[PDB]
Amino acid sequence: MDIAIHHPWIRRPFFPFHSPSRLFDQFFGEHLLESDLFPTSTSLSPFYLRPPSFLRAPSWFDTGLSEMRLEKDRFSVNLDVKHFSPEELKVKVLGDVIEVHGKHEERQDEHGFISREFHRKYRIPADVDPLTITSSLSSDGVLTVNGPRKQVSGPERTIPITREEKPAVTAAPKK
Amino acid sequence: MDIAIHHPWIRRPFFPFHSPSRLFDQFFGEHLLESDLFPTSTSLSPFYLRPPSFLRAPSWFDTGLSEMRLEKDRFSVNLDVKHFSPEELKVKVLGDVIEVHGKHEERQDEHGFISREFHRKYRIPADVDPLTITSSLSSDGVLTVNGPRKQVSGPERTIPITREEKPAVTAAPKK
Amino acid sequence: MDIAIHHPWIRRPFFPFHSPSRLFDQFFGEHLLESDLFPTSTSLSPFYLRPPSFLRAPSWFDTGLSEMRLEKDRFSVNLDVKHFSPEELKVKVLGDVIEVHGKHEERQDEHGFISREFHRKYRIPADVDPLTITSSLSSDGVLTVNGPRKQVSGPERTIPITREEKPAVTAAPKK
Amino acid sequence: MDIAIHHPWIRRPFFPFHSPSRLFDQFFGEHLLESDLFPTSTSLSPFYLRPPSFLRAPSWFDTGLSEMRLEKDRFSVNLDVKHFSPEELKVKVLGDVIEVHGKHEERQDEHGFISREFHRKYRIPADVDPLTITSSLSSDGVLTVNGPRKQVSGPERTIPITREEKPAVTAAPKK
Amino acid sequence: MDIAIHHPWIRRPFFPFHSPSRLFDQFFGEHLLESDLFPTSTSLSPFYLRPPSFLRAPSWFDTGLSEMRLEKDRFSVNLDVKHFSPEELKVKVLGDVIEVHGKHEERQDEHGFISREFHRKYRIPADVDPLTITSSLSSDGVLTVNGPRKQVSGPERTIPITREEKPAVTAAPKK
Amino acid sequence: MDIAIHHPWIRRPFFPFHSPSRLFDQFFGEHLLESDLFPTSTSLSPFYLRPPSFLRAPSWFDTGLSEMRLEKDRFSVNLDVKHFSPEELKVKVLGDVIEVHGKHEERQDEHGFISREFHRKYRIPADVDPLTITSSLSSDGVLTVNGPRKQVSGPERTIPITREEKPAVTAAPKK
Amino acid sequence: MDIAIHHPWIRRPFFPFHSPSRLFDQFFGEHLLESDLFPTSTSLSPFYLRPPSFLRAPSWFDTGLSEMRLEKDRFSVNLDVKHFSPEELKVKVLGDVIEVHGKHEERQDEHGFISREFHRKYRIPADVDPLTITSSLSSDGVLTVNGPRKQVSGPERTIPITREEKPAVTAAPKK
Amino acid sequence: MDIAIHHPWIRRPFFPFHSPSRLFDQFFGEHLLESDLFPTSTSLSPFYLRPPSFLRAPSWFDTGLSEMRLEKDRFSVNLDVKHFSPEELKVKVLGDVIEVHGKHEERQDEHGFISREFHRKYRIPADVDPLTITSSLSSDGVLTVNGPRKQVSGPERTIPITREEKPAVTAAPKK
Amino acid sequence: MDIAIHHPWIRRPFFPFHSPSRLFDQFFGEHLLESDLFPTSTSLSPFYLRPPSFLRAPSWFDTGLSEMRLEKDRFSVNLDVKHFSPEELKVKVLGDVIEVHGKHEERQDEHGFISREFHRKYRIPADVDPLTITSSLSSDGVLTVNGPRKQVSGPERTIPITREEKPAVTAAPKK
Amino acid sequence: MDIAIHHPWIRRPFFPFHSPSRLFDQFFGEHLLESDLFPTSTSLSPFYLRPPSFLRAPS
Amino acid sequence: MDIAIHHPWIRRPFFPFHSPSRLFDQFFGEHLLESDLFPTSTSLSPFYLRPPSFLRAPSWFDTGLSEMRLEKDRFSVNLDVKHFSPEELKVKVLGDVIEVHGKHEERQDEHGFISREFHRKYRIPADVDPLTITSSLSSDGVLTVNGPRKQVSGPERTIPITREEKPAVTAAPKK
Amino acid sequence: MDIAIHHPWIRRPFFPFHSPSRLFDQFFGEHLLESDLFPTSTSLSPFYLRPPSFLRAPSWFDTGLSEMRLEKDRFSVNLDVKHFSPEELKVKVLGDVIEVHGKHEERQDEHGFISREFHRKYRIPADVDPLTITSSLSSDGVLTVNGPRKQVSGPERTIPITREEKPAVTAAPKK
Repeated sequence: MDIAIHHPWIRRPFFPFHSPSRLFDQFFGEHLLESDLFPTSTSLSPFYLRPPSFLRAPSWFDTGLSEMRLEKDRFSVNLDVKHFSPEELKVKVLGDVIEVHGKHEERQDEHGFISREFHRKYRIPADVDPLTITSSLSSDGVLTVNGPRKQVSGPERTIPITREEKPAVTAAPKK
Repeated sequence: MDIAIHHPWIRRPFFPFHSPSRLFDQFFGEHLLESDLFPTSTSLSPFYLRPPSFLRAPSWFDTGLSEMRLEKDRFSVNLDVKHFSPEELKVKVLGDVIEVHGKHEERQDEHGFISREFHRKYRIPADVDPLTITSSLSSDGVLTVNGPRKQVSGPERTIPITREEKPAVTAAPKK
Repeated sequence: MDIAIHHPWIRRPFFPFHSPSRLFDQFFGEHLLESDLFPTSTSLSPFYLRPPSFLRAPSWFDTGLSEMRLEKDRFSVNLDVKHFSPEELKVKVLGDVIEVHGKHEERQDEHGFISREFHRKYRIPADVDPLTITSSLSSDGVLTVNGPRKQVSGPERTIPITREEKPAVTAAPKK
Repeated sequence: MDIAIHHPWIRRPFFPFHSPSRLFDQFFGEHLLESDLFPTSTSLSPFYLRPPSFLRAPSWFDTGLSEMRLEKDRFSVNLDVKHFSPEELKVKVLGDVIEVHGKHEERQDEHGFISREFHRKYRIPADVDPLTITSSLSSDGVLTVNGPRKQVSGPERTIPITREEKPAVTAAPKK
Repeated sequence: MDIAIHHPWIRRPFFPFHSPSRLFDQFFGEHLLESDLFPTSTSLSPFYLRPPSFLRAPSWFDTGLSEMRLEKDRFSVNLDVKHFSPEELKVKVLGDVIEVHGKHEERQDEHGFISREFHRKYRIPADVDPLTITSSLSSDGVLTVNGPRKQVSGPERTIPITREEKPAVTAAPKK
Repeated sequence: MDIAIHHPWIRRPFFPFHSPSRLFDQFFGEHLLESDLFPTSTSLSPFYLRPPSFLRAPSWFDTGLSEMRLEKDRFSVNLDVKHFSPEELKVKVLGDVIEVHGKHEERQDEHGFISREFHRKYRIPADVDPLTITSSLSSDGVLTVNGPRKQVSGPERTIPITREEKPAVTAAPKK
Repeated sequence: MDIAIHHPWIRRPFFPFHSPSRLFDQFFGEHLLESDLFPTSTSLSPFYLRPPSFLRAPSWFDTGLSEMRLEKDRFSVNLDVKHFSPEELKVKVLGDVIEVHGKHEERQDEHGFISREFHRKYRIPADVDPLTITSSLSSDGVLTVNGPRKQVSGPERTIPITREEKPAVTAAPKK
Repeated sequence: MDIAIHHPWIRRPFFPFHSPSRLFDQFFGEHLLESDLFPTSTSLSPFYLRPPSFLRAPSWFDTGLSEMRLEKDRFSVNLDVKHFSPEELKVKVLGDVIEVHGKHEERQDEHGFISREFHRKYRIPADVDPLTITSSLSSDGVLTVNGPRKQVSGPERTIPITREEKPAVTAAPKK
Repeated sequence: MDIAIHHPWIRRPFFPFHSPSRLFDQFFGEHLLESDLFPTSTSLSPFYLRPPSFLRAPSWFDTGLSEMRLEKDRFSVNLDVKHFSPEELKVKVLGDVIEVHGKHEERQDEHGFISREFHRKYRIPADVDPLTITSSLSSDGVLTVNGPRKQVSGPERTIPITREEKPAVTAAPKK
Repeated sequence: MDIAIHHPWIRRPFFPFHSPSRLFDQFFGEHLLESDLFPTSTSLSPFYLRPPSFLRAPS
Repeated sequence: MDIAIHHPWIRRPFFPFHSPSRLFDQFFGEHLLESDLFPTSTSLSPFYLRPPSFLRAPSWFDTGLSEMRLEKDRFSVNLDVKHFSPEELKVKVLGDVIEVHGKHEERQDEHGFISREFHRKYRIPADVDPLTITSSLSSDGVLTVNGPRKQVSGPERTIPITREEKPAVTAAPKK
Repeated sequence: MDIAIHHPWIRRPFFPFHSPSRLFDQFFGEHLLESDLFPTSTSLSPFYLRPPSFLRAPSWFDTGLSEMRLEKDRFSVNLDVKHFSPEELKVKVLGDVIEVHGKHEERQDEHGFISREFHRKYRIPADVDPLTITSSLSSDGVLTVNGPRKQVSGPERTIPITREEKPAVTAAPKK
């Protein structure tokens, strides 16, 4: 990371984008925090944020959409368990996440027994609904979770706590 | 002060008071300087500095009041000189400050003479006016600075001189 | 450069100018860049930069008139070649810059020949025009460039390049 | 820290106490360890440590008393559970510590259920005796622990184990 | 040396010995120096020093004994000279130290002569006495120092000179 | 660790052993890795490693043997439980490791009960076989694990995994 | 470049690719230098370097081929000059590199004339041969270099000089 | 010793001498140590060492010869003593080294006597042989050591001791 | 102060002055100290110092003159006191220094009185003589100091004391 | 070519007499030239010429 | 450099030369500059410099002579061009320096032509005079420059400009 | 030695002693070396060094005298040996230094014999002359060295060898 090369070079194809306020992360952060309080006469927004764009005719907004749903219908998803494991399989419908845990010993040796296991992790919210979504097992291991759908999920960890106006602290000189 | 403890800790209860503009001392300082020039349609105030408060209903303003006057009426006031010192006492009325300096030798030893002294320092502007405040002495030392009242005082040292439009300076490289 | 003297002293005859926006070079720089795009209802100005002045009655603007032309009329300029050098002189009219290069050997020694040279550099835009401005030589060396005038010039090197909307660069941690 | 101020100042109102043996923590520590072995001819002492005092007439001894017992009598303390939680409450009598854990959902919303909880922590040794102290619950949640008393407790963590006559270790130069 | 391991560990099996006076080398050193002057009321002592022991019933004293003599009687020690060297051997009785130096060339080669040598160093004070102890040589080299015995010796170098009451010397500040 | 003494001294008695290939740990390590793949026409070895020996006549090989078995026959090992604890003892045969855990309270005080415990840890592979080795308890606590034997064991942690042929990584200059 | 992360992580995926001789660049470099002298009994080699591969069945050799020729046939390449520039174009056949330099002013303004230029850089050795390859221009600017082909080229700068087997130097200690 | 000049310049004429094995002092040192043990099938060698040479036809070997003898026959060497000193001269034949020490006072002053001395140091092995080589003196000081010859000598100090195969040392971590 | 620029540059236009004796301040200082003792055969000198000059024909000397007197006559200087202050003015004739101190309150406000003051400092030796020079005041404040003159003054502080024949000190090694 | 070693090490011994100018061998040289070409102590020694000049006072 | 050896050792064979004035380069440099101005009654001198010699009888002077001319007469020097190259040769008489540049291709290969070139560099001033010295070529390449001689030359670069009486520079404290 | 006190204070009493030539040790050293060669027209001196004195009337010179002789006559010095030691005494007349070494055992103990010894060291050149001075012993130990005298001596080590004439040494840059 030659500071005498990478610094002036990584700033070369940046000019036409520069002048975006030395405090861009806070400037726009405030405007996005204002529209996140009350529907500010906009076409509403789950979290649409007005970003700096070169587009002159249209107004672009940062959104998701392609991160929740996509291509689905009535459906009847099927889990994968190549080899049957009726008693050695456990299907779990934890919310909008369908998983299958089947382990069967099909390979055998002298004094060593091999055990294969198939584990599927389906995070399909627009395909699963804990209530109606059920499960049907076959004799070959072919698991099939049938049922309607329509919904979005996704476990994240973005919950800033504390900071709530009023309280404060203080200090004093020392060393 | 453990920088790895006091810093993140002293910055905890501060949450509800955070986001007070990184330049709070200058930002509000300018607004207070603007209202200190001409009575800006305010309820008239010597130095009502509008500070950041959590009060939603009422508007708070920084003021004095409880640092000038309090409980006074007509009065006569009385200095303290337990032991008489008619010729050895000097009462001074320096403005809104009444003081008494009386020293009398009441205790005596072999070759050592003891001398007691009573010195009172009164900073009562609300009940002292050098122009009309007199002094009366008793035969026991009881001093009484009778007279009218009503006034405010207090010697401070806040007079930032210099800087007054159109100066100009300069400099040059060095090594 | 006693930092404990020159710093607090140089910051003395500057108070009356102080508080001129810690970012004065960028603040006004933006306002000057805005008026440099389209004639903003001003009295029209190639580069009239509204600067901070103490003048309360009139509005001052940074000019440049006294750096183009001044005292000219409709005559002929005369180059200097005290000693004749008809064949040894070359007059060049490079734009608004009239120059003369004449070298003649008038002083002679034993085995050493002295050669004097007269070189004039005239940057008179309001007096020269490569088209009409001609040149007439005398028998004594007196060169005289005759012709009309009226024009402004001056070779400078202030042409910032690049920085054209739509770039973008990036980087990453290092060690 | 102002080592050139706090050091000589924090040692100012300390003179009249100075000369307390540079090794005060060990000197007196030995005398207190001697009286902690065998009941030395004194008015006994649970841990009364003869400290350096200015009292000339009486002899002061560091003691507790006001850290075990205070104001108690034939009682029947009662825990606090404003809202009834018969099946949702658990009273625990862990030694001289009476605690109550009751949680009941009294506030309800659309799809969110609120649950309040009352938890009391009583460390009353002179009021509790796990052997006899019982508990009686009311229909409103008013828990009442009835029974005799008289006792002292308090969980601490001061138990030095190592060191026990006849050890010996060794070492040698290194680099 | 692992100051963060060997230090706290080398101080582990040492606690039961700890508190042996930070100045143990000087404290006891003084008491041993006092009993080294005049035969203090004791069972006498060549250099018996009362050391800190865990023995409660008996009183231990640091002594020698097993460093002077041991198992001896009317003797006639014999030196070792496997091969005869009557003219090439020199026996020396330097105090309580009997030594033998015999060198004989028994091995021969082409142009190289080998010479074997036997050197014994006997520091037997309880077996030797310069006066009486004589020497007798055999024809095979068997040397035999005959004579009585009883005596103690041992060349050491512990003679701390200097410091002898009333000296006087000083210095002064410098830089 | 005087590097100016220990270094040249610890390299003195190494003199006649020096020159053992500066990369002895890798040189021989390779030859031992080659014989650890396929029985290389040797007298069959479990892990015999040809080490640098001074023996000229015989060829020495690093071996174990005295770290697996020693002196056994048919046996019927006996555990130790001085005091009976039929209900308070638990014998465990975890592989080739026989252990006994018996705790009985034989000593009693006023309000304090003493409990002694006997725990044996036997790692005898050539004496134990979990499949056949049983356990018999006596009325005095004398435990006796009877049964055949012959076997080798020993829990170690030497399993350097991964190095799955065909990997490779990459990097680049930084700062 | 976290040396405590990248280093161990840039050597992990390297895992089974290691053991390639700490001096791989010199070891193989010598074997490649030996086969570069005399055509060693092989299927010849322009510069085929036997590299370390995991291929067990076949023997891989570092080669070029796809860096000289590819898809060519009896041709007549055509240069690009969208707008005609008969007198303002210069075709140059510098070896196996065909280039065209044509500049024509098609766009005109008030006092500013625009001039477009088309410059092609062809490095086709298997398509060009200075001798036969000629050029034909059209009236629209369409240049066409016709002629046979078959050849390989490529200007590189890999020519180490000196190391004239048979020299010498020395030098001496200094400071 | 400009490291940025002498280093790359001193290795410059070393150009064609490079690649002499980074461990040339040890590599060849082993081969020379192997031929120094048993007379390996060669034209023998007093200490000839096969060195790296550019000679292609002949094989060069590091030898001495011109460091032992050179031009001698029967001879009768003569020492130098310009002025006679029969009684004041001492001739010494220490092996293959003939020396003469003669001092005579020929110059005299007032109270100071001058004494000249002639000392010759002859290290002629091929000319001297302690046994037969005698000495003859003349009346003028001309010394003459007559006798046969033929021999080689030269006192050096190259005798590496110790490394008596079969030692070993050890150490341990410290700090 | 670029030492790599200002140093060689500040020494550039100094060459034609260089070689002025590295100890010019002491060399000439001695010659000037010699002519300051006894009136050496010259045109005398109050303090004329022969400096290094380029003047070849005339001899230049460092003089004063223009720092004592200039253009004066009989005269009768006048002080300045725009507004009359008969009782509020004090004229002081301290040697060759005439000063006037007059303060009069001409401007008045509500409760604030303004007082103007005129203070002149005349250091005219060739115009003042304490003895004769008197003062005359007018009714408008016009002060006039009349009287003769002729003399020079000027209070400076250049009096090096000590270094009074034969002193001597001493020292010694320390650390 | 130790520019960061010899350079500051050679200008060090010059300091005892370094401060005036960068050129010390031409002013004192010409100053002695105009003083040596003049009969000082001894007497006589001339020879010159005279070309056209613009100077009126000198020549 | 062994400052502790080379410094005291180098200063050994220099004592008998010592005391040559710590400023020898400037002391003598001044005396040589004085004799370089006007013929100082010496036996003339091109640049003879009186150096410090040990010769007591004669006076030595640093001179050249053996660096201008040596052994010449009145002949014709001849350049060297082994193989004829009339059309491909260029003789240049640049002052007192005669040079020849002839290149002829005599060796030929398959597709490679070898070209030999002979270049002589003669700096003979006492043998060359551009005015008269001519050149004559032979049919074999034998070039012969004929003509008189007698002259001295030698291109050097010793022209220290600047410094010329009457300069002066200045500076000031900085930081 | 506080450099901020001792330095300016140790140079204070040096005030009028200064100006003794910064190179006083060399300046006068040369003048003293000149008068040490040939007897320069003076009152003759052995080593009289004209030093800087404040004496105006007389001329002082550094001299010895009081360091060679003082008060002597015919004389017959006598050594001291309180107790007779005829056979146990040795008188040595080493030049102008008379010494006596007598040791006699006069004090006796049990097994310890005390021995007294008297050793005189006389460095009297003006009283001793090895040639004539003899020695006469008495029966009580009174030694008496009788004889004439008149002479000067004194062993010193001031012989600076080396620093001859014409040596020559050199060096070169390094790093």
